[PDB]
Formats: sequence, structure tokens, C-alpha cells
Amino acid sequence: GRVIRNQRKGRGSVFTAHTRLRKAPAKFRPLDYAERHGYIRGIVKEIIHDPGRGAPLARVVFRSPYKYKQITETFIANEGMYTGQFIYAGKNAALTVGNILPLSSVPEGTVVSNVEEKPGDRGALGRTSGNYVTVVGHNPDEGKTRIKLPSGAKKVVPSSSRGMIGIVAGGGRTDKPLLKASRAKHKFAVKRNRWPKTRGVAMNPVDHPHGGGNHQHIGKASTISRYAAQGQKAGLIAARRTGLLRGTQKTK
Amino acid sequence: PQEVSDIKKFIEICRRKDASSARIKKNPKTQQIKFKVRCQRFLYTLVLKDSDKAEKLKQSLPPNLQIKDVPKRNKR
Amino acid sequence: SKRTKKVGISGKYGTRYGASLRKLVKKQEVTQHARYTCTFCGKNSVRRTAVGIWSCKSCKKTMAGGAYTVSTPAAAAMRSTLRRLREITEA
Amino acid sequence: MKFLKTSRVCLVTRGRYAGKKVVIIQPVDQGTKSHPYGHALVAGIERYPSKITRRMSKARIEKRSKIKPFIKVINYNHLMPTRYTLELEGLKAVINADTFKEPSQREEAKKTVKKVLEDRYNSGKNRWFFTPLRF
Amino acid sequence: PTRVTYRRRNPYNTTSNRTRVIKTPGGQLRVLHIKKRGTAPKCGDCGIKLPGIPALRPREYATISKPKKTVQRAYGGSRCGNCVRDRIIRAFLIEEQKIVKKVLKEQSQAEK
Amino acid sequence: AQSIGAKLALVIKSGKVVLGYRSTLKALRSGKAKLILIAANTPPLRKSELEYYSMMSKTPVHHYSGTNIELGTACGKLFRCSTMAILDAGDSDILAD
RNA sequence: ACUCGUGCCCCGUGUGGCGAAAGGGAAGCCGGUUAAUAUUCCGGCACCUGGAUGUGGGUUUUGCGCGGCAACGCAACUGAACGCGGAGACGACGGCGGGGGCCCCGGGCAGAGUUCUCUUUUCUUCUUAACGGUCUAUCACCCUGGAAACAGUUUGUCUGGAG
RNA sequence: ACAACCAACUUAGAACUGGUACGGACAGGGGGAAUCUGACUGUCUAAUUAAAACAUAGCAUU
Ligand SMILES: [Mg+2]
Ligand SMILES: [Mg+2]
Ligand SMILES: [Mg+2]
Ligand SMILES: [Mg+2]
Ligand SMILES: [Mg+2]
Ligand SMILES: [Mg+2]
Ligand SMILES: [Mg+2]
Ligand SMILES: [Mg+2]
Ligand SMILES: [Mg+2]
Ligand SMILES: [Mg+2]
Ligand SMILES: [Mg+2]
Ligand SMILES: [Mg+2]
Ligand SMILES: [Mg+2]
Ligand SMILES: [Mg+2]
Ligand SMILES: [Mg+2]
Ligand SMILES: [Mg+2]
Ligand SMILES: [Mg+2]
Ligand SMILES: [Mg+2]
Ligand SMILES: [Mg+2]
Ligand SMILES: [Mg+2]
Ligand SMILES: [Mg+2]
Ligand SMILES: [Mg+2]
Ligand SMILES: [Mg+2]
Ligand SMILES: [Mg+2]
Ligand SMILES: [Mg+2]
Repeated sequence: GRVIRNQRKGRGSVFTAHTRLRKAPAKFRPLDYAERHGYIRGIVKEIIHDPGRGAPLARVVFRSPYKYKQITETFIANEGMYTGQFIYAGKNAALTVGNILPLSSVPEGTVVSNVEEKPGDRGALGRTSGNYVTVVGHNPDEGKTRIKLPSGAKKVVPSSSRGMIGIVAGGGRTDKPLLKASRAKHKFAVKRNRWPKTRGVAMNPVDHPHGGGNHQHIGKASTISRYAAQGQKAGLIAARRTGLLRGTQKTK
Repeated sequence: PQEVSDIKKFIEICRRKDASSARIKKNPKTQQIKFKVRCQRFLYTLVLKDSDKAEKLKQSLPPNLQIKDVPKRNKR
Repeated sequence: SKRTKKVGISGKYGTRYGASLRKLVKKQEVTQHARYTCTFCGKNSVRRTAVGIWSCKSCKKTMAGGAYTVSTPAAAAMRSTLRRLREITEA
Repeated sequence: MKFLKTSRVCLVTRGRYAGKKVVIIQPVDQGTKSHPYGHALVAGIERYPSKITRRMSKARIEKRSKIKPFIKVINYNHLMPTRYTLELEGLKAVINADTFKEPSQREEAKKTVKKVLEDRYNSGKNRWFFTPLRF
Repeated sequence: PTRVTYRRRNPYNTTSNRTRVIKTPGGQLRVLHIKKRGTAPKCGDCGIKLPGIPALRPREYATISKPKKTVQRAYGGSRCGNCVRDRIIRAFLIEEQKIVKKVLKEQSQAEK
Repeated sequence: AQSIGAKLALVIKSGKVVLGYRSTLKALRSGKAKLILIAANTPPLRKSELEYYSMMSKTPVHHYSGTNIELGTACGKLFRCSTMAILDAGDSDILAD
């Protein structure tokens, strides 16, 4: 048989993400002395649209504590942020929307965005439009913080991890139907070469495990073991259950 | 090419060291006389409406630099 | 005049994509093309430029909003909750 | 109550002298035939004295403590009045809306203003007036 | 109504092959290759066009005099004047507020 | 307070006011402004400028809690008003407090 | 910084190449000319870049222009490091307005065609480059002033006590 | 409120007239009642298959 499309995707080549129109990655400031001990003030210059990203980004200018230059950063814009707004990043920053604070100096029950998995990593969690991370609780003796992720998972991160107060802008982007093949094409044409998608059962046996046959049918259980070989993992990988979800799920 | 407004500036230009030559173009149909002086960068043209001032300017011009009269149908 | 009974702005789609999908698209399209009063200058000149970006034509201020509305109810509730939970910490 | 009078220190916000500090010599609250609006005859600093240190020689200090003045007729709308004020007796009636009609009078008035302002500056007083505004 | 041709080896309409039509003293219609239009410099604060400065190609500014390239006031180029006035007023007000805040803190928190 | 609307209506009915930034600054300069009202959503720079002018004029400032739309509506106009000045309080007691 | 290259003193986070004859980009037009080249040759008239030092002009002599309320103007009218900003520099489509060229109509000039009859007729020519000077040319911005009996206004819109 | 001067075309109405003819060439939709099937626009076996096949938005699962 052939190498299947899912296997080919990992080679790169035509499946590499598009990057020309992306200006800079969305990252916090590097964790420095000012952010560790007090706060630093930055000015929002513009709210820009980043192709391939649903959420808008905010360009924020800060002063260098050690040089005469000025530094422009690219944050994920939280909804409610505006051009000409002062934002504050640090331990002693006020608890207002757009401020970047360590989770230790944040009370329980507030939502943040671009939460660092570890301090200094400049943001990893809850960075997509309409998404946020909730600060469930604190453990000061352990120096840790329990948070709730957009997926519903519970995580524990060091209290020094930073986050931006508020909710990622971009609202309910997925609330309107795409309604058109062209609109799906435009959505993915700035992300990746993954659209359109041909069904495996419409292929031939040389091309996919779902293969051919005189009727379009999978012919064997579509749930595939977690430890199946590469080239076998087509369908529902390591599926605990299948079928329509007809009630609440114990797992979360 | 540059137009010179007045006779004093025109003669001052004609006194220049880089002034190569000059020529009078007579347009009888317009009763016009044009004094053209060729300097290094620009050709300077002064326009006069009468012949008396033209003759006085011609006689008052520097005598070192050569003067022509622009014959009709200049040959290649 | 009216020019249309119920299709409204979704009449550009003709008979395609299905009535329910047309209504769902219309719901977001109306709010995404509506004009809004600026919070900063008070003029009714705030309009959507990108998916989550709303700019005022008069005072030239740009703000981050929702996909098809300037403010989402989740963000409004979060702002109120933040104000309350910050005031109970300050004083 | 009036606050825009003689001696009132203001900042120029428009024109070639935008950002420069001036002292009012004569306020004209009612307009004249020319300038039919509330305005003021003012005298200000164009080139502030340079920074001087304890380590320079007296010659360098005296060369750096030089002021280039200017004289202006300015609209009230193009001024920012300050809480500061400057009563200098030498600038009592330097300009009278007729010095602006002859360039020689302007030069003489500028000379007088320069002398008075330098004397006041090396007097050590009203340092806010002689410190340039940073914007 | 004679038809014209490009006068250079580039046969494509590539936003750099801009041409206009002229009539020569020889009495025939011809193409003149022209450069791109000049662009007016913008304010660094508000982004509007700056009055009093010509719209040229960037290399052309190196051959015109400074007074034609700037206006005679603080931030002559690159700021629009309204922004300069806003800067002046804002700077003065912030320094005034800072002075009164420091004097208030010294008088009401260090009075003992 | 809530009574500011009634006081403003009475002042406009009987006394006299100027509505707008330029006229308010003119009144502050001439010294005939008895009180100035600044709307909540007035730009911070303009609000600070008006406060400094009123400090110079020894004129009281009231920070109206509404926007410019609400301030204009309170003044009984169909247009917005970011700031205004009262040149004469008539039967109203707006200057009492 | 020395007669003489080699004596020092500051800044530093960076520290390669190739890759477009349609992307970015300093600057040339007209007339004529050959059997065959020409925006390349010839004639005239220009422009750009780099380097040098002159004449005049301007500014100053303890100093680095002047004018205008202002938007800004004027032939210049000092300016290291360091920093900020602009330009280069950007999609597709719609109607509207200005300009060039072409087309069309009328009259006149010169030539040609037709003319048993008719046709003040049919056709052709009547041109003006780069580069400059000067005066204008929507949008915007400034000053005065303070608008409801709201007003101005586009084909469409929109704009105004933030004037 | 009329007169004069300037300027194109677009529409409407009437009389007369001939071959009862006139979008005179050219240019230029046949239509209707239903059934099966794929929602639609789009794509493919270059050189025997253009389809009901593929894709699609939507839905669902992992
Ligand atoms: Mg294989
Ligand atoms: Mg598929
Ligand atoms: Mg098949
Ligand atoms: Mg197989
Ligand atoms: Mg299998
Ligand atoms: Mg099937
Ligand atoms: Mg079976
Ligand atoms: Mg190369
Ligand atoms: Mg090219
Ligand atoms: Mg040549
Ligand atoms: Mg030649
Ligand atoms: Mg040179
Ligand atoms: Mg000299
Ligand atoms: Mg390009
Ligand atoms: Mg012409
Ligand atoms: Mg035609
Ligand atoms: Mg004719
Ligand atoms: Mg000409
Ligand atoms: Mg018919
Ligand atoms: Mg057909
Ligand atoms: Mg089909
Ligand atoms: Mg294909
Ligand atoms: Mg075939
Ligand atoms: Mg085959
Ligand atoms: Mg076939």
C-alpha cells in the first residue's frame, strides 16, 4: 500500500503552516525584575488582526528599564482593551482587564488569558477567542495554584505563573455558519493545506485502511487501539466509547 | 531652459565666464525679439517687444562672446 | 417600503443553504453590520473592521470586542464580577 | 476672575514658538481692528540657557547662560496659562503694539528683554521659567 | 488614432511599467514611461497627511532643501501641529500634577 | 446628585449658560463663569485642561456622572455636550452647594 | 594623536552568502540619421549619483535667520552620539467627480475625389516632448463666531456645542 | 415672468404611406405535466466513462 495522507502530513512540504502574513508571535514580556517585584506600565498602540487567528492581537509599547530604547510587544488582546489604554504588568499591578499579573496576586474566581504553564514561558493556556482560564484556588504553602482550563480540565501551576485579566477577544466566532465552501476555503487558506478533505471510504485500499470494497464501508471496527502502528491510526483513536452522547459525562 | 525677466540680469548672465555664445531670434509675425545665451547648465532666454531696446542691448552686450542671428531654416 | 417579508439582510443568499442556516447567519450579520455608539466620544460611529476589532470613525479609537457584537454578555458579566471582587479586596 | 494679565506666565501652543514659555507684557482682552479677538503681547525665550555644571570654567558658564528672546502678538486660544508668574520691572512696557510695526523697534525690544531675562536668570530666581519644557 | 508600444523590454502591466500618452512635436502619438506617484508623509501620532510638505518618492527628498521638507515648529515634520499642541498641554499638566502630588504626599504623609 | 438635572433645567429656563468647550474656555478666560460641568466621558486631557483653567479662575467644577449625550439631554438640547459653563444662575440655587 | 604605518580612547544584544530581465529601485526627451542600430549614433535641450574645492549670497562675532494670531511661509538659515516617526508598503469590487489621449460635431485654411444632374459637398493636414518658472486645482487644517423653527449635504451617503 | 442665445440624446403622442411589410441580413430561450437521483456553486479518469462518483456547508463521534 501507499503512505496515507495523515502520514504524509508530518513530512512538511505542502502541509507546512502559512507564515507570511503573520507579523510576530503572541507572547508576554520576558519575566524580568520589574514584573517580579513591582509593576511596569505599557501603552496599547493598536489592535490588529492576525491572519489564521480568530482572536485579535494588541501591540503594546513598554520602556526598557535598562536602556533608552522602547520595546513593542505583541499580546493576545483581551476583550475590552482599546488603543491608547495603559496596561500594567507585574506583581503589584492592579486587578483590571488587560493587566498581566502572577496568579499568586489574583483572588479565586477570576478569569485570565494566556496563562503560563511555568513562569517565564510567556503564555500557553487559554489564548483563543472567547476562551479563558479560571483561578479555582491557591495553595500558598505549596506555592501553587489550581486553575480550570477551557476544556474543563483541572491543572496545578506554580503561583508565579502570569496571566492577563479578562477574556480573550473575538467573542462567539463559531456562532455563525460558514455556509459556503468558499468561506471554509478562505478560513483554511491562511492556516494550512488541510481543506477539502476526502473521506477514506471513498479511496482505494492502496490509499487508506478504509480502502475500497463494492460498497463504501469501513468493513472493520473504526475504533483503533492506542498502540497501533503508524499508518493504522485512522478513525477513532483510543476511543473510550462511541455513539451519540445522550447525557452528562462523568469525565471532565 | 530658463527665462530671464529683465535686461540687467540678462547682461549679468552674459558677463559670466561660462557663457559660450548668444543668438537673436526675431519673430516678425509676433513682433518679438528673443536674446538667448548658452551657459554651462541652462540656456537663458530674454523676450523683448521692440527693436530699440534690442539694438541697445546688442550694442551693450560684452564683445568677447559671439553673437548670431538665427537664420531661417537652420541646416542640419 | 419593505421589499421583503422575513428574509431581511439574508436575501442576498437567494434560495440556497436552507432557511434555518439563513436565519442563523442573518442573526449574526445584522449585529456585525450595525452601527454602535462610541463609549469614548459618544458618537454613533463604531463599526466592525476585523472579526474581533471595532473602531470608531470619529475619535479613531480601536477596541477589542466580540466576533459579531461590540461586547459579549460573558465579558460584561466578567467586568461586573471583576469590579465587585476587586472592591471587596481593596476595601 | 481674570488670570490672563501682565506678568502671567504662559506656554505657546501653536506657531513657530509652540512649547516656549512667555510672560505677558500687555493683555488685550477686547480685540483691536487687527486681531479682533482676545490676545496678548508677550515676551518669551526662544533658546534657553544651556545646562551648566560645577566643573566648568566661569567663561564657559557665562557663554552657556545666554538667552535668545522673542516678542510675539499671540491669540489667547494659542496660549496655555500657568499658575506661574514673573514680575520683572525691566519688562514693564517694553512692547506697546506699535513696536511690531517697525523691525528696528522689534530688535530694540528684543535686546531689552534679553538683558532683563539674563539678569533674572543669573539671579537664580524663577528657574521654572528658564527651564525648557520637555514634550 | 495610431496605436502605441512599450519603449522598454518589460511587456507587462506590473505597477512599475506605468505609461502615459503624449503627442510629440513630430506629430505622432507616443508613450512616456512615468514613475509612481509621490506619497505625502503622515503624522506619527494621528496618521493624517502633514500640510506644507511635498508628496515625493523617498529618494527625491534628498535633493530638495530642508525648509521644503519641514515646517518651522517643534516636531515640524512627522507631527501635525494639533498633536504637538496636545503634547505640550499634556506634558505641562502631567508635570503640574506630579509636583502637586509630591507636595501633597510630603505634607500629609511626612508631617510627623 | 439626582437634583442636578432639575437645577440645570431651572438654570437654563431662567439664567444663562454656554454649551461647548470653546465657549466654556472663553467664559473661564473672561472670568464670568460661575460653575463648569464636565461630562464623565470627556477626554482626560481636555478634562484636566478645564480643571486647570477653573483652578486659575477660582471657578467650581462639577463632574457630571453622565456622558455628553446625557449632559446635552439634561441641558434640554438634541445634541451632545462634553462640557458647559453657567454664566448666571437665576431662580435656581445651583451655586449654593 | 605623531616628521614617520604602528600610541591610545569610546560604542556592541547580530553574527554570512545566493535567490526576481513581471516585486522594491537615482537619473533622458524631442528632431534627424543607416542597407541593416538607436530613449544607445548625430544636433539641440536636460537630469541623477559621487567627489572636490571656488565665486556670490545668507548667518554670526558672549553666537547658530526672519515673518504669520494660526494653519504655515520665505533662497539658505550649525548641529555628534542615542532615540522616535514617516516613506518604500501593498486586497477585491461598486457608483460618482477631475485630467490626458482617442472618437464625434461646427467654422476656417491648403490639397485631393466627385461633378449628365445635385451636393456652401466627401476625404486628408492644421503638431508641440523631457526638463523648468509662474498661477490655479477636491480632501484636509487654521481664525472669527456660536447653531432647534436644527442646519449643511451626496447619485449613494453622511457631518456638526469633541464647534 | 417673457424673450434671446447655447446643447446632446432619451422618451411619448398623431397623421400620412406601402408588400399587411418592417429585431426584413446578422444577431437571437422551444415550452409544459411528472418520476428516479444528487441539495445548490464547484471537481475528476490529459487520449473511450462528467455521472447518481468526489468535494462542499451542516450534523455527529474520537
Ligand atoms: Mg508504503
Ligand atoms: Mg470529505
Ligand atoms: Mg473509487
Ligand atoms: Mg491497506
Ligand atoms: Mg484494519
Ligand atoms: Mg455511502
Ligand atoms: Mg457486511
Ligand atoms: Mg542577490
Ligand atoms: Mg522591476
Ligand atoms: Mg547623450
Ligand atoms: Mg547627441
Ligand atoms: Mg553634485
Ligand atoms: Mg558671506
Ligand atoms: Mg509589492
Ligand atoms: Mg497638451
Ligand atoms: Mg464610436
Ligand atoms: Mg472639421
Ligand atoms: Mg508647450
Ligand atoms: Mg417579434
Ligand atoms: Mg442558450
Ligand atoms: Mg450535483
Ligand atoms: Mg484539482
Ligand atoms: Mg477519458
Ligand atoms: Mg487509465
Ligand atoms: Mg468525455
